[PDB]
Amino acid sequence: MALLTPDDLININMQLQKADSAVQEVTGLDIKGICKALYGTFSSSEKVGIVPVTSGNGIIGNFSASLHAITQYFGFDSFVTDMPDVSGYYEAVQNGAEIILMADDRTFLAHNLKNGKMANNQPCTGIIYAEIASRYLKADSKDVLVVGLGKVGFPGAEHLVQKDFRVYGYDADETLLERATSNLGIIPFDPANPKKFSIIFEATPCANTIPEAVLSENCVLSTPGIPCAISEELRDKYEVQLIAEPLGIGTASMLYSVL
Ligand SMILES: NC(=O)C1=CN([C@@H]2O[C@H](COP(=O)(O)OP(=O)(O)OC[C@H]3O[C@@H](n4cnc5c(N)ncnc54)[C@H](O)[C@@H]3O)[C@@H](O)[C@H]2O)C=CC1
Ligand SMILES: NCCC[C@@H](N)C(=O)NCCCC[C@H](N)C(=O)O
Ligand SMILES: [Mg+2]
Ligand code: NA
Repeated sequence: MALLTPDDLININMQLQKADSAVQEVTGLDIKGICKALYGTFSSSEKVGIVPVTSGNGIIGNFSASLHAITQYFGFDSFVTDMPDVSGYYEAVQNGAEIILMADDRTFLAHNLKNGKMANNQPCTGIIYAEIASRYLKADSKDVLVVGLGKVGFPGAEHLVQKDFRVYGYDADETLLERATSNLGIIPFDPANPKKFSIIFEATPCANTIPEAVLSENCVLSTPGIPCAISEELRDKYEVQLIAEPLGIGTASMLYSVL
């Protein structure tokens, strides 16, 4: 279970600002602009109730506080309930929450009580990070490499295929790889004979998943994964334009997806 740790969420504002500027530099739009382009929707400072959950491994330090800052950053009227779990859910609804935002170890959801729409963090994160990669201004071809085809990677790959991109996929689990290639029609990437990419989407909980033989100078690496798919040196060597942020972007995707 590759879950957030409290230290991933240290000064979430500075992380989200730098990611926002990176998205601006890469796509020409900010995270808000991406969300608008994706869902055709906009914020109206909605009231979102953040409910801490003690289920499974329990409350993660900085989690509900980071969600508060993220929602505030995107101009939402958010609050964290005093009580957790069902008691916290009750408090949220009582205090006039329009969107409930809550997570256990397997599901992080956003539920708009007004319109009945509900978002899952995994597909929402996959779609937005793939969307950002796809909107790279300085891309010469529609070739996109996807590494990691799990709960985040598969929806992201699907989104790229549906946008008529040439999608190359790899996953260390070949069951998931062969199940992805048949269901999506993606070209199975072979690391034995690689090619260079200008657009790369990685959704893996591991480091060093993107080899040097895959990189081209100024390429885009869009990755929600923790830690970093590429080494510090390989990032400098190829001046890789990096889109990586622990919570805010995927949360923005969830919120705008239910508006
Ligand atoms: N930054 C954000 O906003 C968010 C980040 N995440 C992170 O994204 C990552 C992926 O999440 P999920 O897709 O739910 O996990 P998952 O386990 O469903 O998918 C990960 C996939 O990557 C594959 N993989 C692992 N190591 C690999 C390697 N060395 N080479 C190729 N493939 C490899 C696995 O076989 C698996 O299919 C996790 O690290 C998670 O913490 C998740 C949600 C939001
Ligand atoms: N990466 C974006 C966050 C989704 C997921 N990767 C995760 O860490 N889920 C665990 C969250 C558990 C929250 C906890 N129950 C709390 O309320 O603090
Ligand atoms: Mg994110
Ligand atoms: Na990774």
